[PDB]
This record gives sequence, structure tokens and C-alpha cells, in this order.
Amino acid sequence: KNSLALSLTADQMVSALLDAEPPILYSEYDPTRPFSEASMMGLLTNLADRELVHMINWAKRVPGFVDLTLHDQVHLLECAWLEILMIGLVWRSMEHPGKLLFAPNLLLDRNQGKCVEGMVEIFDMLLATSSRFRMMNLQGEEFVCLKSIILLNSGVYTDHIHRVLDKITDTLIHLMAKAGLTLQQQHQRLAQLLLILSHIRHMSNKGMEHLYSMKCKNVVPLSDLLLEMLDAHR
Amino acid sequence: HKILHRLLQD
Ligand SMILES: Oc1ccc(-c2c3cccc(C(F)(F)F)c3nn2Cc2ccccc2)c(O)c1
Repeated sequence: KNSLALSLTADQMVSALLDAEPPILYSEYDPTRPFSEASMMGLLTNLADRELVHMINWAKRVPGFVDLTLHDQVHLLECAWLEILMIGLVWRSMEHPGKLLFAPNLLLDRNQGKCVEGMVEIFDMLLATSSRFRMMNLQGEEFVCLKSIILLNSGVYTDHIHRVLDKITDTLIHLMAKAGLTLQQQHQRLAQLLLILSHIRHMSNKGMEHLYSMKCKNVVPLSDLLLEMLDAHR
Repeated sequence: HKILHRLLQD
């Protein structure tokens, strides 16, 4: 059964993805800057928990995702959820050099990352990524294409998905052409953007190790949903 | 029995 996704024009694909965007959630209204494992991870967990619900409904709205079997959708989300939370975080933090905008009322710096053994390194990785996005002048339309690619690519190796991925490549190019880039500039930018996905993968993997560690420590409460998403990485 | 199994349907 032919997928509706491949019949979309570039502009339509872009509209679909922009429209599917989850909202930016707030953290608790307590203005206490977190300076402890308990405080920080408490707030990060709560936020991640709520974002997950929006992420699940977002994924259903990514063209082609719906054509997948339920099991395949589950696998892709299980593989990709942290990469997706993280690229979102990096995107939100762009206009805030040196800062991570977990929420509009929750900006953490690296000095706060130091409050969790092993966290500052991941904070530094995220900040370098945000800085990279910013110096590249990453656009919203480009961001949504990248997030969709992560969804579809990350669990793929563990044909429809590949065609959809190509469609998204076509859409990224369309956007750069629309923005006036030369041919050389298009393929170079495409390459640059996609290479950052490697680093996003890396940050997810390291973060996952950290969350498992925290899980075992067992002070920061984890929701059943987060536990299942985490357990999926074994 | 995964929560995700349920949420993806709803
Ligand atoms: O909107 C977001 C984006 C990301 C996270 C997030 C992390 C940010 C930096 C470092 C780590 C790690 F703990 F893995 F080293 C992060 N993990 N998460 C997701 C998460 C956090 C606490 C408990 C369960 C999952 C975020 O929390 C929200």
C-alpha cells in the first residue's frame, strides 16, 4: 500500500513537520536554581516525562511513520527518544550562548552540570552543539527535517523508511535552494547538518549510560514510561 | 504490555 508521505511536495512535507511540532513546555514555577543531583535531575525527569507524551503524538504526525507497524514505531521511538529530547534542547538553547534552555523558566549553565558526577561533560557536548547550530544559522524548517531523520534513522538498522529518508533529504535541499544557496553550498550544508547527527547520537549514548547509573542509584524518581524507554537500551 | 504500545494507539 503506497504511503501518502512520498506523494507530498517539499513545501507540503515542510508544512506537515512544522505543524507537528510539540510545544515548548515549562518547568515548575519555583525560581530556585538547582544546584544538586536531586534538584536538577528532579526537574529534568519531570520535563522529560511530559515531553515524551508530546513526542509520541508528534512522531505519529511525521509523514511515513504512520505507515509503519506498531512494533516498528515502538522500536524507532525507543532507539531515538533521547536524541530527540536532546536535539530539541540544543535547538531551544541556540539563542542562549553558554546556556541550556531546558525550559523558558529553566536555564542551566555548565557550573550547574558540575553538580552531577559525569554531567558537565554532557552539558559541554550539548553547548558545543548549540553553538554549532547557531554559527551555522540553522533554520526552523531545517531543524524539523533533522529531528524527523533521527526518528526514522536511528533504529533502522536494528525500504519504506529509506524512501521516506530520501524524501526528507530532497526537502532539506529544497529548503537550501529556496534560501538561495549555490549547488556546492547545498551539498556542503547537507553534509554539515548530517554529521552533527553523529554527535547527537554520541550524546544520547553517553546520556543513556548516565541515566542507567542514576536509575541504579535510585533516588531520583523515574516514571514507568521513562523506565521502559530506558530499559529498551538494555 | 509496554506503555508505549498503548500511547502509540491513543
Ligand atoms: O527537554 C529535555 C532535553 C534533554 C533532557 C535530558 C538530559 C540533558 C543533559 C544530560 C542528560 C543525562 F542524564 F542523560 F546525562 C539528560 N537526560 N535527559 C532526559 C532525562 C532526564 C532525567 C530523567 C530521565 C530522562 C531532559 O530531561 C529534557
